[PDB]
Amino acid sequence: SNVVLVSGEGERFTVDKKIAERSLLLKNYLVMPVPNVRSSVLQKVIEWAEHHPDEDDDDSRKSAPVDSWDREFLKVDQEMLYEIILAANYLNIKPLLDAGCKVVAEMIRGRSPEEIRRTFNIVNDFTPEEEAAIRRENEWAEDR
Amino acid sequence: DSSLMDLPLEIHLSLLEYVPNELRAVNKYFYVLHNHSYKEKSLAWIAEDNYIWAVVKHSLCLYVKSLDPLRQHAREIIQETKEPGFNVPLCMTKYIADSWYIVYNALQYPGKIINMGWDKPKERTLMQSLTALPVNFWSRKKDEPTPVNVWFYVKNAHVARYIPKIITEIGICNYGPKQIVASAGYINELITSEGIYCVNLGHLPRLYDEQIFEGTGTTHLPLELKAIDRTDSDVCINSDLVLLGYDFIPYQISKPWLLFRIEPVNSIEAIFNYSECSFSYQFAWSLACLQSEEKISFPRDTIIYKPSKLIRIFVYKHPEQKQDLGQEIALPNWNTPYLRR
Amino acid sequence: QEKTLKERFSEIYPIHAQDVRQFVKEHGKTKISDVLLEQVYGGMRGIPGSVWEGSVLDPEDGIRFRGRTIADIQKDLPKAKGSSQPLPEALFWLLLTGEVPTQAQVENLSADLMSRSELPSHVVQLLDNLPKDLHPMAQFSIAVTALESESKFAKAYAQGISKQDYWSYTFEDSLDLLGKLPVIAAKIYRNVFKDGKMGEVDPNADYAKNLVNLIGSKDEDFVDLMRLYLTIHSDHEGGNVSAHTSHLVGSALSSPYLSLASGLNGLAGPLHGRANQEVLEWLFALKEEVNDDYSKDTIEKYLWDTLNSGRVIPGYGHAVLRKTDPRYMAQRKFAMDHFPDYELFKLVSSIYEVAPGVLTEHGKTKNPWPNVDAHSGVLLQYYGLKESSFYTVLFGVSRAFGILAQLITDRAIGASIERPKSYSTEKYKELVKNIESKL
Amino acid sequence: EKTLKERFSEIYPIHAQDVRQFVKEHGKTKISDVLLEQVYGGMRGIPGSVWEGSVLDPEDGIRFRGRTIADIQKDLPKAKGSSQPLPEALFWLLLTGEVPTQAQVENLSADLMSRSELPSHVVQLLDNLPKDLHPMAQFSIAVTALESESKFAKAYAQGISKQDYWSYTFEDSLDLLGKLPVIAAKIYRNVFKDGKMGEVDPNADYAKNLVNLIGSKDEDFVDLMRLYLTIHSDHEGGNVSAHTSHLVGSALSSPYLSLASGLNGLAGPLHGRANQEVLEWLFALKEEVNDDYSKDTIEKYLWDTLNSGRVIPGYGHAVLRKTDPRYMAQRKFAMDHFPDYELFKLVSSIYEVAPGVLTEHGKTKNPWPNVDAHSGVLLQYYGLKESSFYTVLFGVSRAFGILAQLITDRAIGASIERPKSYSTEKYKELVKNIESKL
Repeated sequence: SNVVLVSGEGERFTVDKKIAERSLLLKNYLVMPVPNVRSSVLQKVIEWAEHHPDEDDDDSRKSAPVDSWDREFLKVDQEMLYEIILAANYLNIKPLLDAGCKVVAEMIRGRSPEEIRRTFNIVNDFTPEEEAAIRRENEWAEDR
Repeated sequence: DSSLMDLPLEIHLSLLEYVPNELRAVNKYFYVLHNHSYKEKSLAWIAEDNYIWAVVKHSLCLYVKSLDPLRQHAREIIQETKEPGFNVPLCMTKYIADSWYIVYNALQYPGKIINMGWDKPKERTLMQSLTALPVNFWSRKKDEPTPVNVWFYVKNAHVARYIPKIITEIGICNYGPKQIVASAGYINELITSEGIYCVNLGHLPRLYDEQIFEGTGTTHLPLELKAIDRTDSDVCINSDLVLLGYDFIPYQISKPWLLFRIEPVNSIEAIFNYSECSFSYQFAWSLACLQSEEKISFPRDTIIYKPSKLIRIFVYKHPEQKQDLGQEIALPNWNTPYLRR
Repeated sequence: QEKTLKERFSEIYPIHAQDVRQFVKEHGKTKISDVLLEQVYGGMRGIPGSVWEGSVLDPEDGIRFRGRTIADIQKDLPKAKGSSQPLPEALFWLLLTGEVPTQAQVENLSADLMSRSELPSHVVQLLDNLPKDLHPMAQFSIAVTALESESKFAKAYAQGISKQDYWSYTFEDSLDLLGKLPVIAAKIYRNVFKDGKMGEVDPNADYAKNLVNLIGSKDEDFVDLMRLYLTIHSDHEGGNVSAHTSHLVGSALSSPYLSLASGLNGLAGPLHGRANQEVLEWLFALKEEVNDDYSKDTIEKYLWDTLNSGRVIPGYGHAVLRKTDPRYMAQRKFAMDHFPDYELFKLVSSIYEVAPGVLTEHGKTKNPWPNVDAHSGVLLQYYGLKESSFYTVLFGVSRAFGILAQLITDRAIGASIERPKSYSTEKYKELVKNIESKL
Repeated sequence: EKTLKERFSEIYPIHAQDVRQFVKEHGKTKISDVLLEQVYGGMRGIPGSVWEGSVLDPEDGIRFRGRTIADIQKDLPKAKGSSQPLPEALFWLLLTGEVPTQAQVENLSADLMSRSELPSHVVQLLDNLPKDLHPMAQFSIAVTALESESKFAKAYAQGISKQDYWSYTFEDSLDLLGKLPVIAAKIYRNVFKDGKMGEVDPNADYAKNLVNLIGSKDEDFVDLMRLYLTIHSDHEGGNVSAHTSHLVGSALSSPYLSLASGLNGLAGPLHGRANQEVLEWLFALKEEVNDDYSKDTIEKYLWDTLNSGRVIPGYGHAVLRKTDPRYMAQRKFAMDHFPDYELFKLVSSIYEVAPGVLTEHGKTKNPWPNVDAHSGVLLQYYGLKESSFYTVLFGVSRAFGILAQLITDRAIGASIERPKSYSTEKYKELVKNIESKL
């Protein structure tokens, strides 16, 4: 069987039933619109679903590695990575949602607070003393 | 263009599982969200109406308050708090509601134990005290081992040979059999000079079956410790070998070690935080009063900050592990809290 | 509640200690044997030089564990659910205490041993880097010795504990050691003969099941075989080299780790722990010569040729036991109930029907009957354990029960250091001359 | 000039014939009785070992092939410029019963050095063992790891004759002896130092290779080890370490497994650490007297120790009625090399009054010191202050006599040692029947 998915921009995407069933939102429908999801973003989602741990097994989900194919698949622009994550959240593609978050965490892990703000466009509302105290707290979490 | 803040709250909560320490230093939003996260962890573990919060509230606040010289500006990011009291709820208590990340870690691991007789037959009791032990310490030993480290002042390398003759006896207070944690007998031979030495006695053994405490709602147990002088000498009486205390800190997980030396110091406060020990001792004492009608065999001591860079010289356990003094000098202080969860 | 193994033994061992004291005080000067010069140069053959409580060899009924024959322990000892095989844990309880444990006591003991089964990181690293050409028995003894860092008796002796507390730390070391032996044995098997991948340990499985599962089999019939194999090989008096060596090293107050490792080295000797492998090589040589014709004629032909060539029939002929080893029959009953048409078993069975008569007609074998080693190799080969060099490791996994049981008993009763007297041939000449001169 | 293997090939058949005719003529002669208290008392007094290397003379101490410590101090070849007997020369004496020449000992030392390189897997083994694993355990593990190199085990698998066992046992023993100083020093550097081995002299002797690898060039230290590794080489075959190696070897295990088992026996607290018990007792005394070594105060300590019910370690023996010549040989070394050493001055002051106090006390039969009373002080003077390592040095020495008797056992085809065992119940029934017949 084949189901048709309509993007927010109006483009229709024919997709096998099972490949669409990777979304719990779709598998709970008892032509499907996917609003605020660009046509190019829904294309990447179907591509990921074609190529391919339960909920309440959060420890195994955090232990899960990032497939090498998913790593290069998510090696897109930062805007596309956001919208891929956002679309996986709306459609409840948790396996894709975890993969996208682990990649974002990989861009954050080990980086200075200033470098993360420049990469992700975050404003600093801390005072220089508040950052110094947080830095000491985070040192308590390290191996020494 | 876009920003990380444009993502939903559930995405932020997932990123906090992978990079909490990096995100909590980004902006006030993630710091407060990180603080709220450990509020949920703590209360889902120990409910707001549980007897633990009732008996540890003040001593726990004094422990967190002693950390203000290092983190007060970070704690005061959350302002809607009041001093602890009978009429101030838990989620509004100062030094707790603004410190859930530190409160949660302070309850998840056994605290240090200081020998209050450090500056005072065939067997003489050098020390007998308590600490609060999470009931599931054994079932989490892989990712979260529980070491037993002993602190000694050694007058010289020759009196160090009496270290194996001081016996460390551990067990649950008024429950179960008591066991002995010890190092190899010849670790003393690795001590070649005067100093304060931290000797690893291994890991905390299996003191009971955790399934016995399933369905009873027990989260902590009073861990009793007793240090016995069986040296058949006057090395402790002459203060040539002084027992400073114990901790359970996994120093340098990446580089296993047998002992390490710090320079002799004027004050035991450079090693032990008195407010932390007071919290752990009182926590364990209150637990022993509530969990057993049997009388505790020793008087209730009254334990009564100062973090400074103290260089440690390790005797490593792997023969291929070489010294790296530059790394040791650059590391953060080790006499600060160890946040592990 | 239900007494633990340590608690029950703590109640029993003072009685055995008092009984030994009054026994020696009342009859200590009684001469029980003489020492001939030929016996000193003959390896002390026939000289009483060991006090072993676990088992005694009945010349008529076979080996008796605390008076229980092989048939007795198959009836009295608890078993796993859905199994008719005795559990080796239950025999260790019998060897140490002299009493039969309940089904819950055995499952409690198996759980305690499984709790202690975790191998330290340095032992796992040690075995994973040893060469494959290093014999498995050497890797076995190395891993056991490597666990000396965890020894509670060694640390307690350095602390100066009382002599009356030696048994307690010996007991905890023995249980810590036994629980790790299947993990050590399986780790050697996976590294040397397989892909090195060993499973994790199931918390509710028993001693023999953990061994089979980590070796790589979930077959419950294989598990039933190890339950029988590890039971019948657990103990066999104290005169053998492996058992004697562990007592000797243990008498100098070495930990159970050093005592067993020394005993395993003695078991690694070709004149002690290779009887099973010699039978299997002689069977495969027989299997090729007859071209799978196990007829009574052809088997009788090969046996007479072998006996006429000067060689013996391996596994047949014992110096003391007068009838067929009940351990052999129990292994025969296992093959008949699981794989009766197995090609290698039909060969063993036809020899069992022909060899006793051939040896009786040759006239140079006093007791022409098979033993446990004549039947163990075929049972191992059926389930895939075709690597004969690993067979002595399995022997050690079983014999450690009887070894560590006697070691705990020696410490509880304050057994003496075994220090016999020695002489040179010249001094032995002088001693004999004076005896005959005064005779 | 003939090598050690060649002279033994000429002497070993003679010994085999003499043993065969000795048992054939006197085998049925009763030499002792077995009392029930003896089998329950660790076989005390029962003759249960044939050991040819050394016998304890009740008057003159240990005799290596009938030669005392005084005899071997003069007859044995030595290193150039040294008055100390080389341990390789005594090993030649233990195996052959004949004193070798200078060139024979020098060639034997060169052969051992050629067998001294450790296999790669043994080095990687010792370099990864944790330091809280006892050095004796690492010692027996390293020896066992050499089993893959066994020339006897491989020859036995191919199917050699029984008369050829000694040849492969000889080669395994010398390959093993050559690697013992390297293993012992590798353990010492890894556990107690930085893991760096000292520089190796190709023409170095056995004891010298041990000292240099430990990390010292002092020739007085090298001479101490030559003395130490000689006087500890053998002492009958009744002790646990020797008996274990013979017992395990009697089942035709290679010298590696036989020595490793003996080392585990030597690792026992009741066997291979009387050296360390003395050193702990001296330090406890040294703290009480506050370093007053006068006759009056030392005698008071010895009397207080004896009156309280304790013994004086190193003093007292059940057989030797004289002072051990191994003790005096170490005292002579001390007075010749460090007579003003504070620890030796304490040992001397005790030597000057303890025999008199113990005699006057009347509870010790032979109040005389042994080798274990003087061994630690010499090791302490050169930096070997870690007592846990002393048993390793004991094993580096005792392996000579252990492997000597092992080669002799395979040469004469010694039988496997299997005694008879009973339970306490069966011993009761045996006693009942014996006493009933009267």
